Amino acid sequence: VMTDPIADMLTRIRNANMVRHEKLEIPASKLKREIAEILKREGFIRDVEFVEDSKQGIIRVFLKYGQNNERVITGLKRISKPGLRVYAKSNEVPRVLNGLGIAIISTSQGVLTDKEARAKQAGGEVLAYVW
Amino acid sequence: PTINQLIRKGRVSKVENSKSPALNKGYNSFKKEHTNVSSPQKRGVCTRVGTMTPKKPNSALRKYARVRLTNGIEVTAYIPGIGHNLQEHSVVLIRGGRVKDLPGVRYHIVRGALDTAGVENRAQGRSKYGTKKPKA
RNA sequence: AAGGAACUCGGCAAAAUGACCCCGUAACUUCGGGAGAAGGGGUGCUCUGUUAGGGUGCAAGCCCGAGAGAGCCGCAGUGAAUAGGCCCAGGCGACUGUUUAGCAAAAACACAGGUCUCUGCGAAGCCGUAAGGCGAAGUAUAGGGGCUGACGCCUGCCCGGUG
RNA sequence: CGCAUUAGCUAGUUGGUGAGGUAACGGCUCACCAAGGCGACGAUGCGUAGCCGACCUGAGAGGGUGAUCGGCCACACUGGGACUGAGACACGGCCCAGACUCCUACGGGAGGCAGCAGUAGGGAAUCUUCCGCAAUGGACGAAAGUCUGACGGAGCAACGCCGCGUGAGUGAUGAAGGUUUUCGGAUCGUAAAGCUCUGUUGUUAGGGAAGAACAAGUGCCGUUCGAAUAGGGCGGUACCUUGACGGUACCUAACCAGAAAGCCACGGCUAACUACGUGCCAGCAGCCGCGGUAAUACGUAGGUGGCAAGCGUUGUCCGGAAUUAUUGGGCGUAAAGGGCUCGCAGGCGGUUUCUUAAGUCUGAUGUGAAAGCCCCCGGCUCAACCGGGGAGGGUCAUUGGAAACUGGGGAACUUGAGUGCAGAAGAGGAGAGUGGAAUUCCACGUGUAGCGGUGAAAUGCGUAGAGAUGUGGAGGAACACCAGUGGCGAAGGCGACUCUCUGGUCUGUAACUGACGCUGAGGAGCGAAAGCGUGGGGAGCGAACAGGAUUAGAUACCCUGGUAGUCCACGCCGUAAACGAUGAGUGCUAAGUGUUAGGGGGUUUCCGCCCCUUAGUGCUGCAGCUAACGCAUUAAGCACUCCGCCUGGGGAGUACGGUCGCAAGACUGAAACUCAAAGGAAUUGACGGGGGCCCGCACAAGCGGUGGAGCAUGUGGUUUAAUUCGAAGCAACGCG
RNA sequence: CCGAAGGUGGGACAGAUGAUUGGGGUGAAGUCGUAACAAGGUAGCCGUAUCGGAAGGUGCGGCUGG
Repeated sequence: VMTDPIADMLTRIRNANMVRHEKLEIPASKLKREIAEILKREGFIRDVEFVEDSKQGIIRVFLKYGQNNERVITGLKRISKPGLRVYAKSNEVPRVLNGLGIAIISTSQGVLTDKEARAKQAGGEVLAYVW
Repeated sequence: PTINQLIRKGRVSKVENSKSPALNKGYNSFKKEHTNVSSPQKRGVCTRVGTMTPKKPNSALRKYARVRLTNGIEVTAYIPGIGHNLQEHSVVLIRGGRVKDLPGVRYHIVRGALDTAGVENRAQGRSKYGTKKPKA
């Protein structure tokens, strides 16, 4: 079943925000590794680590509550659901909360972020809003 | 619902019914059929001019003329102003206006029309009720 | 001739259809029917052909003869004969049957069905005084008697009187 | 593009060979064969409709429109045909048939305004029977020219848009007069008049453009032809010509504020208020709703407000409306989870890697005409408008790059799924057999006068011996205690016991497979109870029905009887408040706590305690959700997939149609009409023939009365000339 | 030969209209009851059968929305 694992990792991060958990184990496909690597390098996460194993692998996420009680990640969303896929041209790439959030957009040269795909001027799947 | 369910059944849009349907048709004489003309006003000949009453708490006697039209339909229209010319077999031009008080009546007799004379002794609301600018 | 049911108790009688092949066919329906519904078309002869196609024969030759084209005659081609008239609605009876030989063929009987009641088998009922039988070499899914009549939906109230 | 309440539609239809025919390919037409073709991705049928560039609305997505202008189409009184011609099956051509109008000497003829004007009719409703070919096209001509209702103009209509107007500066006697007033005034208000002044427009009178370039005719020059400087073609000049609009736009001078403002509203939404008349009447209204003698809501006046040669009403679009929700809604209780399953099609698809390039992105090329929207400039006195220049708009075609994702193809993996092994539990199902209470009935003994039943009784049963009691027998149906928010099943549902056959689950894995999975319209099945058919069965109960009570009535509740049914076999129905009023799957997201079936551990061989983990089942609870109640790891949280369903209440789950059914009915399912609510959850009260507590001459316990009689007194009716008026259950009536 | 129209015929769809009829809605303080809302005076409702002037009653099963 499970029907798409990208939306499920985004809700797993969102529920870990609302509970204010500090760690997440996610069963770690390769696009999940690139999503959590992007969210690491954009400062939404403290750090992300990989556990390469036999079953399917584990990716562990360390959610960042930088100050007093401040969810750096406020909300996540999945745009292209498996049943309405979303594809944006390069002159239609969405900039979110106008600049203050971001959109994980997997174009033809790598799973890119918003600004990266805008400056590389290619478009593809539009697969997460991250606020 | 889901997108596949929206693809194979769609969103069915809500039905529109006109508030005044007897204007919303017409008639040609030799084709013997009942065309959709969507017209603002219709002249017809009075079949019965009486007066009758509303239903509940509001209680004051209304005006009530019944008119058969040029498309063929008899509707009870209303004669708005104070004191009216009309008889039976009177030529009447009808606009669409709902009279909430008297039930079953959903048109006005245009005052100032073909035979419905402008009302008597009126200076405020001149164009409604038909009367000319009198003199000064 | 013309008219055509104006006859009449009533289309009684008479007329009309009436064969073979093809097309097409309603309401209703118990799904079977209705139905040969209805309403139409073609039917001769001649040459293409002892044919296309079959039956028999080892072959010859004999039968059977769809379909087409061409054409020919007639007012008329199942040229005579004799071989449905049809449709719409209603009452009753479901129906096929039976019936007053010799006035009444029915809406009457009968019917499949339903129901009630009797009867333990030497049944009950029946014939006969009785023997003797029928029932029946049958045994309550059986056998008599009353009633109602396919099928569909149902069959209300009264046990006071008479049984 | 609307309907499935249109599901089956084709037969020259679907192919073949051959021929004909056509400008051409072709069942386009014909012969001969084959049984094809379209189909829930919606055939066919019915209804509607010219399509588009564009136009209106909207933040946009969209929704509606298809006027003008421009492209393609189809039509020419209706149907058919051909002719000629390059091109027609021809608007102002032909032949035929039909209807209509006309002429006729009765034999026969003519006609087609859906060309520009106009007429009649239909209608709420849309124009001149005008001037010109001057300009731009067309046709013909060698040309001049001719024809041109195309086109240029002109006329009518506020029909729309746009622009300028009806004056301006100064002005307090706040004049007269209106309206209002606590009569002090406030207001119409610097608004009139006073003074000063303009002339756009009004009018009179002069002057007068661009739109004109030309064509043709001359003369040159260059040049090609030529037998040649004839002569003609081609190009450049260099002249002479040409206006319907029209003495029109336009410019200039003269004169006078003189000619020029109305419509709607004023309770809220919604800017704008008073007065007089009316008195639930007249009337207003889009809604809330006004008006029943103090109406800012009706009618009028004053005033104010909005706009402005317009204004208001109507009719339709779109918005508002997140009110069809893709953007952008929902389903526990407001409308809404199919009763539940098995599953076809469809949709969706765990992981690693190679490859492909259909989707996706990107580049180049073509193209999406002109006008239009948009940008930038220009010209009309500005504006509308015109003009120039550009942009925009395609899931568009060809072509070239990318390879993350979706998909395709191959190889790998084990978590999801499933098989294997091992146990465990269960009212899981179906068939047969058996039991023990009790109930009824039957026979006999005991024995005597009641039993039964009720709020009270009565009907019933009973001296022909009942009820009670003892024994025996018949027969049917349900299975006390166990028994439990316990178990199993998809749901319905399943409780004695035993066997026969049989379904599923849970737990422990590691042996295997390696994505085999989820969901599922339509289909197929199960599906409580009642009901139906056939055959049995009948103990209790019990519709219907009867008697007795109650009662104003009592077709009821109560009582006494009692039919079908309840039961069984098979077949049909196919419905429930079929409920968790909560679709299925999966993952994530604090705890505490019982319990059901398992597993493992820390001492003990145990009993047993603790810890740990599953799957199911309860309660309380954090975050989160919600309108609230509440849900909360068994979600109503946070998500993804798929299905079903909702779009105010009624009419109405109705009617019609269809399918299914023996029937009863089921399923599908509107519309006219009608309302401004229907509804959920919660709050305050009031009430209850609901619970609790309490109190008072309220009840009881007493004592005396009133109601009866006589009179006094007050009140209703009635008599009246008047029997004055007021009070009218408690709370009027020896009351004022 | 094809062939428009016309003719005959049997069906299909659609609109009127039709004695009569059946349910529906709305209406001047009409008649009969009081079924529901409270334990609504027999808890109510759902499905189904049956009966009854009528709301309704009764049976069976289910539900709490006691």
